[PDB]
Amino acid sequence: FEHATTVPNVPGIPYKALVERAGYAPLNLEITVVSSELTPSTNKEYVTCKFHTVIPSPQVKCCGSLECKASSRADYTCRVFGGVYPFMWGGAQCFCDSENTQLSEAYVEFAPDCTIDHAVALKVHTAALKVGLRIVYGNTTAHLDTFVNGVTPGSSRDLKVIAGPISAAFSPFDHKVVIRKGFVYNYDFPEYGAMKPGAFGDIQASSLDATDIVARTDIRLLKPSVKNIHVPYTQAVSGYEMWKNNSGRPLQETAPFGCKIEVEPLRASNCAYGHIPISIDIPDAAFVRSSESPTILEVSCTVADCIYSADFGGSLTLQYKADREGHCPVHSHSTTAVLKEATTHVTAVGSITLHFSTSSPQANFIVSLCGKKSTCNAECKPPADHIIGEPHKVDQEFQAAVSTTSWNWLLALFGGASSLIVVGLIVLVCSSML
Amino acid sequence: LRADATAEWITGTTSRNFSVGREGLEYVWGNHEPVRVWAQESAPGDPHGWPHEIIIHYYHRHPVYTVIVLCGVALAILVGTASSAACISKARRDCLTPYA
Ligand SMILES: *[C@@H]1O[C@H](CO)[C@@H](O)[C@H](O)[C@H]1NC(C)=O
Ligand SMILES: *[C@@H]1O[C@H](CO)[C@@H](O)[C@H](O)[C@H]1NC(C)=O
Ligand SMILES: *[C@@H]1O[C@H](CO)[C@@H](O)[C@H](O)[C@H]1NC(C)=O
Repeated sequence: FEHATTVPNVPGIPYKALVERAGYAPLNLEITVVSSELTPSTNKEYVTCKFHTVIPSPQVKCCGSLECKASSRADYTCRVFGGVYPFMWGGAQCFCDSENTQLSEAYVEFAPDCTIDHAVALKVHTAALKVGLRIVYGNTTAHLDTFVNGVTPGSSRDLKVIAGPISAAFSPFDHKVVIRKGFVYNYDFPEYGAMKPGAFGDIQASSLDATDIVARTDIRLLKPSVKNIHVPYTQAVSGYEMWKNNSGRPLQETAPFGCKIEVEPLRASNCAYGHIPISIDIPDAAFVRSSESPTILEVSCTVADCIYSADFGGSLTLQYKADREGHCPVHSHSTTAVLKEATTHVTAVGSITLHFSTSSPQANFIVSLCGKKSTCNAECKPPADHIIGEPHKVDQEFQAAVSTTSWNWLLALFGGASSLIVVGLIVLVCSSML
Repeated sequence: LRADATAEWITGTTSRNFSVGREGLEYVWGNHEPVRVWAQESAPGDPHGWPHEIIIHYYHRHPVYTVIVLCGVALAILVGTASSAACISKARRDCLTPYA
C-alpha cells in the first residue's frame, strides 16, 4: 500500500499519521527525521597561506655587465644595480674600482608551517539534501538514509520510501567559500591567476607541494644605500594574515535555520527550513484485517487541564467499553494538535490517558482510538513558562490560534452589522414596493 | 530565516538581553556547548475572558494583525450602522413625502 504525506524538515520532532485501507485495520505511521545534511558539490580553486619571501644570495660581477632572465618562480622580481662597491668581513669584494655591478633576486614560496595554517578556496554548486529517516510502521522500526530529490528511493529494500523535492532551496553557502582549519567563510576570493597584493589569495597554488606557484605580492628591490652586501627590499603585507585579522565570524556562527557547518566534506547538517513530501510503500504483511483488531462499542474523550505550549502540555482521557483485549493505534485528526503515544492496549472496559501538544488555545479536535472517533472539546490555557528548551512540535496556523469566546465576539459584531444591512435593505425594498 | 548573529567579547560582570522568537535562538558562551532556547505564547492576558483581556493577549503576541482586525471590525460596524441609517431615512422620507 502506498501512502503519501508531507513532513516538516525539523530534525527530531516525530511526525504521526495513520494508514487506513478500506478492508484493513488502521496502523500508525511514524516518520522521524533523525539527521540531515546539505552537501554541495565543490571543486578546489587553490590553496593559500602566509608566504615566505626568499632573498637569494646576491650576484656580484666586477666591472662586467649583468642582466637577468625570466623565471618561473612565484612572483620573481629582479633588478640589477651598477656602480657598487660591496664589502664583506675581510675587506672589499671586487678588484675593480667603480664599474662593479650587483644583481639582486627575490621571490616567494610557501612557509614551512603552511601544512597546518592554510586556507582552501572553493566554488560550490547546488546543494543536495540527504536525510536520515526513522520509520515506524505498525510496530516495525526501520532506519534509513534517503536523498531529498523526488525520484531516488531510500536505502531500504523492504520499505521503498521516496522523498519528494524540498519545499524551498536554502543553500547557506555562497558561490565562493574559504575553509581554514575547519572554519568556513563566505568570502569572495579572487580567481586563479588574478592575484592582488595585500589581499587574500595573493599567493596561489593547486596544492601545498605544487611547483607551479603563482603570486603577485607588491615586492620591489631598492638600491643598496650602505656598502654592505645586503639586499634592501620592501614588500606588501601578507594578504593571508590580513584576511585572518578581519575574517569576521565563520559560517558556524552566521548561518540561518540553526544548522551546523562541518568539513570533510563541506556540508551543513540538521537544517530545519522546509517541508518534505514522503511516499511510503508499506508492505502488506504489516497490515492486519479489520476483524483481527479489537472493536470499539463507544468511546468518550475528556480533556483535563490543557496547556498550549511547545512540550507535551495537556492530557486527555478516553473512556471505552471495547470488545476483547488488544493493541490498537490512536491518533489526533488535527494539524494543530499531536499526541505523544501512538499505540495503546485496550481491555473490555476502562480508560486510557494520553498526552498531547497543541498550538491552539482550545483542545477542539477529533481523537481516533482503534479507528473510532471521540471529538475532544475543551479549552487550553496560555503557558506560564516563557522560555523552553525544545522547539514547538506543531506549526501555528490561523483560524485555530483564535479561540471561541473570541471568535464569538467577532462573529457577533459582524452578524450585527450584517443584520443592520439586511434590515435596511428590506425596509428600502418595502418602501419601494409601496 | 534571518539569523541575526551577534558576536561580542565580554569582560567583567554584565547582563545581555536577547529577543527570542518561536523559531528559537542559540547562544554559545566561551568554550561551552551551544544552548538553544525557544519562546512560547505566554502573553499576559486571557483568550477566554472579557474582551479587553483577549485584545491585550493577542496584541502582545501579534500586534499588527490584531490592530488591523480591530480596525476592520470597527469599519464594519460603522459602515453597517451608516448604511442602515441611510436606508431607514430614505424609506422614512419616501413614506412621508406624500403626507407632506
Ligand atoms: C506487534 O504487535 C502485535 C500485537 O500487539 C504482536 O503480536 C507482534 O509480535 C508485534 N510485532 C513486533 C515485531 O514486535
Ligand atoms: C588588525 O590587527 C591589529 C594588530 O595586529 C589589531 O589591532 C586590529 O584590531 C586588527 N583589525 C583591524 C580591522 O585593523
Ligand atoms: C532586559 O530586559 C529586562 C526585562 O525585560 C529589563 O528589566 C532590563 O532593563 C533589560 N536590560 C537592558 C539592558 O535593556
